[PDB]
Amino acid sequence: SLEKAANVQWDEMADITGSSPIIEVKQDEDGSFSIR
Amino acid sequence: RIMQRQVGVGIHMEGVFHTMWHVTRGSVICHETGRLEPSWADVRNDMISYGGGWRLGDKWDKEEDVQVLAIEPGKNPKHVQTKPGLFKTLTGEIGAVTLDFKPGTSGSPIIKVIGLYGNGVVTKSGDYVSAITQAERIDYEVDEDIFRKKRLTIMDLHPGAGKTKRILPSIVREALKRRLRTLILAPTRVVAAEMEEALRGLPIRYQTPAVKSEHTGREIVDLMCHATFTTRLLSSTRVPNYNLIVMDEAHFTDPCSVAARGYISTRVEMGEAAAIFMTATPPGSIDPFPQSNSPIEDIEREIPERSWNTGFDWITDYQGKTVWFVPSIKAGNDIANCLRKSGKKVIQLSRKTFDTEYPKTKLTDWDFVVTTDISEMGANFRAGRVIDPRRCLKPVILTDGPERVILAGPIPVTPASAAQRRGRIGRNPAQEDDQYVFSGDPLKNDEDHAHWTEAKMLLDNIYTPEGIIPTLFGPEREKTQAIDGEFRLRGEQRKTFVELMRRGDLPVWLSYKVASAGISYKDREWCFTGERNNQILEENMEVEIWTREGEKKKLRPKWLDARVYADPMALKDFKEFASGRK
Repeated sequence: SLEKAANVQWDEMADITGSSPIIEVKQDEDGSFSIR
Repeated sequence: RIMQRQVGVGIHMEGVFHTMWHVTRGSVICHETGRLEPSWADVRNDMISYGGGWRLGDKWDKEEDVQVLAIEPGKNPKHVQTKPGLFKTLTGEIGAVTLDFKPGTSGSPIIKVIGLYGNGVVTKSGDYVSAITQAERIDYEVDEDIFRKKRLTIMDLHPGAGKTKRILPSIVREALKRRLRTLILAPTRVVAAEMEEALRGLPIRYQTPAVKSEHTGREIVDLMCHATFTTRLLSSTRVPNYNLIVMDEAHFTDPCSVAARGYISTRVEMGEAAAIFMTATPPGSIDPFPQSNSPIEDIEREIPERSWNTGFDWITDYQGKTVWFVPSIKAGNDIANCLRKSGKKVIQLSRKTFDTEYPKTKLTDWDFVVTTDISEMGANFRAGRVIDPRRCLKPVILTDGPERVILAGPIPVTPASAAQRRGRIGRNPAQEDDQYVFSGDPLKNDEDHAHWTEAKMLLDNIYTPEGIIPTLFGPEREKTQAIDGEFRLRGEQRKTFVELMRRGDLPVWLSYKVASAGISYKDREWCFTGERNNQILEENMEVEIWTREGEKKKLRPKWLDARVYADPMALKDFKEFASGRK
């Protein structure tokens, strides 16, 4: 494993994209996810 | 973080490691620093934590626009921003950030960190959405001043709470800071070896039972087995007055360990020492299904006691490694052979073959392990299933008529025993939960066990500043109404008794009988002057022994302990003893 090169910071310059779809899901014991 | 042969990025917070599950699946990675190690894993939340438990807490506000700190393979870490939606699980509601990156960017921090980006869904109708998956933060830390005299401290340490890797070395370090004559008592040498490895760097001296006492002014810490500690109390007045005694696996019912507990407890009451008894099953607990590190699947179904023909397909259909607890070595042989007939390769374990076979269970890749009660104490495995009929053999002293020690069984185990056999799994996080397959229920009453009496035989033969009488441990002294010091031997008989156990490899009871009979150690006449019913059989034939003289006599001991002919090795040693060889 290499260096994360990571910081716990906030960049307000960061792009604000993405949708907010209300999604209905059943969980899996494996960790995956279901539909309806 | 990248692994090549980046599939996932991790986060190191509060000293511990936090990452997704499907990116690593539980594999250890070494940095320039010390190598990592898994600790906790929830597949349902797809989370994993190395070197410690989850250490960051919930903070999704269901209204605040959170953001992901992306880390993509091939280039720099980018930063975004999102107004997350609702992921409506039937049980509860969890935040959902609609986002997408190239495969291997899972474990990106969210904004402190409130989630781990990675696990998501792909609607064929629309785009791919991700879930703000994070578990509830949860512990064990630095211990207090339990080093104060006249104070016994019991630690209910369950596997694997870092008892050996974290806690014990921390206690030792603090003990050395306070300049204490620390004593460390491990049940077996293999455990002691795991300690001296875990105590690497620290001044730790492992003690051999070949040495009656060893002392140095450049004060170190004495690490020895329970039996070593007891025999040194029986063989030397030069016993150090330790002010801190730490007994690991203090639930041990072996006479040496019980006697050690009684002595240590006595030294505590005197106010010359502080005690620490570490065990997952303290003498005041009866739960055979204790809470473990990783989830355990408890399955009750009947289990083969002998060789089986057909029916039990569930045994062999299992593909992982398996640990199986048998009452005796012979029953174990029967099971092992029936297992090898089916293709599986089995490693067999017992009390006097452990140091020979246990290292194989690490190096060798095996399908099954058949074991007696010896694995209940500090025996770690990398298996995933424990098969436990909860049956065992118990030494019992019959007083009806002539006194003799028999092996009653296969009698159901004790609750602590069942908890320990079960405790062999449920610590290593795998994708499939560990299965504790068992049969029947344990029995609380074990106060007809010979080891309690043997423990007192050892206890009131220990030289002590008199002063007082070395009595048994508190929670265990009610398991025998034998009067204190009624097994006291004086002078020559005491030396003969210790020699009979140490150089004769004979059980405490039998040794006490021969010693208190005024019999010299080299005298072997008592092995042939017994009742016709005291005749010993070896594979359905009467044993005939060629003595030291060169004479041939039928093996018929004056006192009969079933533990000298219960096993081919045990009988072999006992026949070597009767022939005056050792």
